Amino acid sequence: NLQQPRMATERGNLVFLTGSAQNIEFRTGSLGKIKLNDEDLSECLHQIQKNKEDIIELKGSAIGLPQNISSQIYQLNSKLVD
Amino acid sequence: NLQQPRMATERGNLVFLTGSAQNIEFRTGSLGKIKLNDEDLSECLHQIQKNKEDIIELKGSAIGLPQNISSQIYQLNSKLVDL
Amino acid sequence: QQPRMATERGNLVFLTGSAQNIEFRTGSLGKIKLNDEDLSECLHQIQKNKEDIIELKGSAIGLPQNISSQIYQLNSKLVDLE
Amino acid sequence: VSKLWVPNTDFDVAANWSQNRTPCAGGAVEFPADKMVSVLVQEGHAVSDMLLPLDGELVLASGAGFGVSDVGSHLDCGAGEPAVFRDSDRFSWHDPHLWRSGDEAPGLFFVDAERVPCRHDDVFFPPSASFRVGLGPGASPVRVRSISALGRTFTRDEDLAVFLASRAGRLRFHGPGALSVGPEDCADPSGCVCGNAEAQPWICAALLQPLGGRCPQAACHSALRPQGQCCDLCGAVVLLTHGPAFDLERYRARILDTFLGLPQYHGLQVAVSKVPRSSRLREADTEIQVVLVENGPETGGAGRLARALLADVAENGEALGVLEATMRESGAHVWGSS
Repeated sequence: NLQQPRMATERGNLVFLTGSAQNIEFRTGSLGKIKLNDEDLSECLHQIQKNKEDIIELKGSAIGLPQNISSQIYQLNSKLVD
Repeated sequence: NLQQPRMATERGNLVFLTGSAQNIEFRTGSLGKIKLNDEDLSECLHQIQKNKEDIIELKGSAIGLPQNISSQIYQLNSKLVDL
Repeated sequence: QQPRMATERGNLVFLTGSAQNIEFRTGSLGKIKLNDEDLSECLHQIQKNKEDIIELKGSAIGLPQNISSQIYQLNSKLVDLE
Repeated sequence: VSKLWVPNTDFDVAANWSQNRTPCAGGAVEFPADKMVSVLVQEGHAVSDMLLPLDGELVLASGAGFGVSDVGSHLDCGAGEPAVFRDSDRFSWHDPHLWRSGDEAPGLFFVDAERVPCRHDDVFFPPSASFRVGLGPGASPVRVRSISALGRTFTRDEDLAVFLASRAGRLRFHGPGALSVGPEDCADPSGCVCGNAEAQPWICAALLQPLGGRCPQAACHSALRPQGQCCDLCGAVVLLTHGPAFDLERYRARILDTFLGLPQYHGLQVAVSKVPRSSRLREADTEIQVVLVENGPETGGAGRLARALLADVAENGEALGVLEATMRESGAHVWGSS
């Protein structure tokens, strides 16, 4: 009752298909790379993590504080004009 | 043949070649995953979208900052001196 | 050491040798789709996030020494006035 | 003495597809879902749809490729009833015609029980092709000297059991029979028995499986059934009582080079090996069995060569190491329906 993995032509495109809970994995040796037009995918996907960490730093800087520096200054400009 | 989507080998390497204006597509089931060596695709895409949304709010906050902030601090203490 | 398209319990694994690569190559308008997601669009979005973060850091430079402490001279003199 | 595996699970081999129909450009392909198999691909194939095995692998050698189905030179293959891969469990280790011997020579043949690997044989599965072999039910543990596969040569049972249990081994070896290796050499100049006497019922069942398991009758009265042969044949059998000086390899070359090269012995085939001195069910002794077969419409060439072998023993038996030499022969050739 397991669905067979399938390779088919579909609207002129080469298509690979697996079943309900079956994976499609790309696995190279310890010294191999996965590339899309000479660009290493592992370095692009690692950039997701670097982007995640830099956003954490930026969230802790003057930008990000869930009440902005603009908000606080707005409050005292408010109270002193008042 | 050689101009349309195909999968071939090249000195031990596995090569997927789409050609012009055609695709090579990999689809899994509702509960399947796609693995790029040790990386999970859906897990990567979720973090990309989260990074994108966080950048949007950080960008809007940086633009919303006044360009006067340092002048505003001296402004605030020239009135505290007045007080 | 030859490339193979291996299956286990319906899972599809494109397996490559120790020092071999899995290389996606596209032509003009050609696309690689992973569960209906354009792989090239995802790599560009990572790059755009990388560049938007670089500029956000530049806009974080030039901000006051650290406004966090200058927050507790606001309310310090609010308490004075009251 | 090397035994080589003949069949394969290659993609680009018409016999491996259901009723010998190889997939055509732009057509559908189906591997049976539950069949575990490793398939070697070496050529390009335009495919409209291909169902892969649930557990298996397509190996992509140099030249291998899978492309989409166009319509230009695809119209032929069209919508014509997918190519299905034949049962890849159909190859039996005990099938004599699935093995090729490295000792094969003109005028020489081997009895059926000695066509499958013997105890002191080196087994080779050619890496140039993917394969799958089954060790049949019962089929007391096959034990050979070494097994070569995937570029490795297994001489220790510890290494072999590791590989056979691994996924690479289970893609290629199946069945309840046990497989083992032992690096011993024969070292007896008079030869060694093949050791497949207990497995002969399974060897003959595999050989006769295309014929419903029944031997076809030989075209002669009083047909002979030599030791290790499954069915009756027409010809002669010479039994030598070997002395401690008998050189089985030299004596076999003597028949091939001295006798078969003679004009009166043209078109004859010989089988020389040490066999048990008995089909006795209980641990019997050994003999040198020479099987002489004449193919074609000839005289008693087999009986004449058999007598020339006894005469050569009566003249040079001491120097050849033969103590005694007997013979028996089949009867008259039948020309009708047996």
